[PDB]
Amino acid sequence: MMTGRQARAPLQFLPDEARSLPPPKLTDPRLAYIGFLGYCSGLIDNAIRRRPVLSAGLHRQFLYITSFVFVGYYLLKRQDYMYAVRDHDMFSYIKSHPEDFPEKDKKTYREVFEEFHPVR
Amino acid sequence: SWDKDVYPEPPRRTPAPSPQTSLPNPITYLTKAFDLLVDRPVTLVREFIERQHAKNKYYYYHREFRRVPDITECHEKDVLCMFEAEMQWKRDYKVDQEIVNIIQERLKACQQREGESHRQNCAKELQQFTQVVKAYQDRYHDLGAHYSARKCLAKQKQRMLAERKATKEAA
Repeated sequence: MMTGRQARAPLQFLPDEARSLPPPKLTDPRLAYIGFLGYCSGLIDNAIRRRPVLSAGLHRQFLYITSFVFVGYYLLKRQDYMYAVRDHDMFSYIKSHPEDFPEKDKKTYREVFEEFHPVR
Repeated sequence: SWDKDVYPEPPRRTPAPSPQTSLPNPITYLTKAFDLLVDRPVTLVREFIERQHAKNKYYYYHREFRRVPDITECHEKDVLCMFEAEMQWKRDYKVDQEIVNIIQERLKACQQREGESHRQNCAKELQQFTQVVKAYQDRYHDLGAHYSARKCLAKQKQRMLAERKATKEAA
């Protein structure tokens, strides 16, 4: 539904507006979770090929962790870029059309009528 | 100790023990034995603990909450101030519950201490208890286990419309 925004300039993973956003820190919990996913994948390779699970192939585990962290960082960058685009289009349309979305006067509780149902 | 207004008790009137017959009673001898063997070491260990108390005497204070705007001046679906209004309402709910508890304590103490003729001398306590029970029943009853200040305000509103309708239909 954002395809119109991805209409003029296609097949761009991170457009020029994505560089103006704060990138995710390396201590982000999502990045740590994806690194844990890569570590679990390395453990599964140590398990299914009948190898020792916690010592065999440290290079394979490090490669899995690095690849998972790399693709997770780029996917998180794309995710927060898209969510920022969503909120910016939101606020642009809500500045653009005030006739179809008016204001509400929040009444106090001293005059709004409510019906009380007794529990007994 | 305790404040004497919140727990009022009448002064004690004990009649004079004057023997009619010549046979002595063991109650005085056992009272003297109690005062000698029992009361003196209890008072000694009490003066010990209070003397140890007197060296380190620090204070604790009763917490007090300032008055906050109530649920009537809350904008609807704006939680940032009806939260405080509900907080104050729950604190007042606990205070009112303890008030009815202390009135019940007063009534029980009167009925026990007035002996076999308590039906006449505890009329004031019965009137106070009936008034506070009617106040609590008007203020908090039938709210349900999910009570909130909005439900209490709606019940108060319905009671006010009922009273105004009764006034208008009997004016």
